[PDB]
Amino acid sequence: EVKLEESGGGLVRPGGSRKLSCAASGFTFSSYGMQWVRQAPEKGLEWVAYISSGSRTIYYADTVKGRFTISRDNPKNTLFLQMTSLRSEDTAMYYCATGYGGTWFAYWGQGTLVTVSAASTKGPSVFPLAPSSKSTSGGTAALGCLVKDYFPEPVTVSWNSGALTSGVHTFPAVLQSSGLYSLSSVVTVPSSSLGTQTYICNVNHKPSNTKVDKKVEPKS
Amino acid sequence: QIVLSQSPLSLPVSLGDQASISCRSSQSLLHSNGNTYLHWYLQKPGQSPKLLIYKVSNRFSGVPDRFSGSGSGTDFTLKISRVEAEDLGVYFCSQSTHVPYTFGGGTKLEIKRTVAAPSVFIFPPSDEQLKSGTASVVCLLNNFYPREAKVQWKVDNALQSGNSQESVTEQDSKDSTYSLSSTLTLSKADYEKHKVYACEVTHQGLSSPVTKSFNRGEC
Amino acid sequence: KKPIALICAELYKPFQDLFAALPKDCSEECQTLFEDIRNSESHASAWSSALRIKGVAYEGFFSLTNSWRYIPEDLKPTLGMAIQTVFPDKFEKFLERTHLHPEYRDFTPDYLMCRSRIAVQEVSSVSAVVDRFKSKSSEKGRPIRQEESRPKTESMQEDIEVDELLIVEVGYQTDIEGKVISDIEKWKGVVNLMSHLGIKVNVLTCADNSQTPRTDWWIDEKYVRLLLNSISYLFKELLEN
Ligand SMILES: O=C(O)C(=O)CC(=O)c1ccccc1
Ligand SMILES: [Mn+2]
Ligand SMILES: [Mn+2]
Repeated sequence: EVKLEESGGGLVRPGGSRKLSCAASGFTFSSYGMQWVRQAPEKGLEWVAYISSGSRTIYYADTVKGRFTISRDNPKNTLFLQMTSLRSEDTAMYYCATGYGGTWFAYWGQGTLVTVSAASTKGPSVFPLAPSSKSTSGGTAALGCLVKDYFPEPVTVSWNSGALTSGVHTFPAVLQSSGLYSLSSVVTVPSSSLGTQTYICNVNHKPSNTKVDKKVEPKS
Repeated sequence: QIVLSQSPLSLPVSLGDQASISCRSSQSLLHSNGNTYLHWYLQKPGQSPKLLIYKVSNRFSGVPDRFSGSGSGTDFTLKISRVEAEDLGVYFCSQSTHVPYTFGGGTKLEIKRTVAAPSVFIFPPSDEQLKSGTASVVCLLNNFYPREAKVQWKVDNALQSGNSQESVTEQDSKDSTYSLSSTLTLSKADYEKHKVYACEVTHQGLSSPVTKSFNRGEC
Repeated sequence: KKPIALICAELYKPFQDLFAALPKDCSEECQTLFEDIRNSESHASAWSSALRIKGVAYEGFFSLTNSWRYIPEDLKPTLGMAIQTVFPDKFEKFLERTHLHPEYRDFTPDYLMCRSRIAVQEVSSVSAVVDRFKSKSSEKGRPIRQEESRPKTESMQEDIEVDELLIVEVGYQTDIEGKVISDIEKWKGVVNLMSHLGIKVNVLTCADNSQTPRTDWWIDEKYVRLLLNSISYLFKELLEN
């Protein structure tokens, strides 16, 4: 099976530099052109760079010309992207791709996130959204967690260590003017289970090594 | 500098019906070598894009045969003969005839379902956050369809602007609804200056706009 | 004080070394030219004959260096002959677009090759020739000019091959910079035409002169010595007397 695996993403200050790699397997890498594509958060796809099999022909999107370099190491089945003079507008998921026989994107990697920002890494404050009569509909109560002011982006939220999945809605984060992110996670459960079922939202922020477990209880 | 114009921007479609998505090119995509490098992709929520159709009408190996593409020159069309639940996502066209390779803006395919009015819930700020000097009031619109909805905050019946943010989930894969959060953030001092905190929600599934409110010093 | 015929005597060995190493047709044409110099009654005759052998011999050594076939001027294909034979489906449009520049059809480069589609010669790879020209230019500072046709802003492709031409101009003259500048200016118009026909062509031009260090030429050093020991000395002795 054809597979492309990007690495090298992470957090970069504006003006800084970062080198992405993409490991290719399952096909004769050295016979095929390779590409980088990117997608800024909540936006569309944007082609970045192409490099021919023998590195003879290289193309660049105009927005990265003179800043990014695409290269490859055929004996190592590895595609590179060297990023310099990075700007906030380069924040994106970066995918490497190939046509395995053409200039279309037939195979894509899982992508790697590059965040270009001068905000400092920060774990979230986690606050309960307690169930009440103002969050009860019939035999259903809503509850949740406010996951406030974290950076950079990757945050994962679960409930009761993942046992609770039905009716969970974890909202996409919002980049705040401060440069930090915030989101909430909510879940609707039977009102009969309040007082008998414990509800804990599990908040994992790997870029800061922060893990928070917040018990959400009815407020008295 | 080929510009690819997709239409429609969003396509609600019932399960089992046909969908048709258009992609127009600002110049011809006929290459001098005789091929036309216009291709179609699907990006499911939270996944990387997937190729569906390459060079106008060649279905990529293993792609279900409900997907097909046609067209020539500057006018192209992707058809889904019979829409399934897994087809929820954003469809892109893209061209590789000219450098730079360019994408369309995306067409969001939406699964049609019956109208579902939002359940509206409100959460006052927690005591922990309040101790820290800030107050976030969260308003939740749960499990509604279609996506269009207006949400506004009033504090003591004064409309608020510049201090709230909202977020919307992707269309749910099992029940095809949306959920929406709106967060009003006040300073502690401003919060303890007012009594009634009200979320006003307008949606076509409701007989009239709903105001969900609480009084600060009440439990 | 030396008779021209006697000048050819003193350089017997240098010119016999030269004639033995050149390609056959090249060697013969140079030999005839050499007897024209020996039997030259006027000083303009000798110099003009010497100039032809400078150009013909160098081109012979360019063919040897690159393992290309030396082509006598009389057998060299024109541009129109190349479009006619390599791109016959586009020849009629090639004619219509050359109405206002009919001399394009008759442009005759030093080498008119096509990529092996397996009198236009064929070569294994055009890009390989372009790369080795670009390498020496980048490495030794040798002036080249280089132009590739390109319809609109088209990308190369990996799913189909197209026929393509390599057009190469070479030479041996003092004004190296001026040679490549005028060559690529001559061929620019046809590159632009080729772009509008959807025909892939590369044009290369380069030049050597006698002051280029012997390791840095577009021809093998061994060939540089043969020219400098023969044709170049003959030019010095023609002047002095
Ligand atoms: O000098 C060169 O580099 C030439 O390639 C010259 C050439 O084509 C030519 C053709 C006919 C008569 C004399 C020179
Ligand atoms: Mn010539
Ligand atoms: Mn020449």
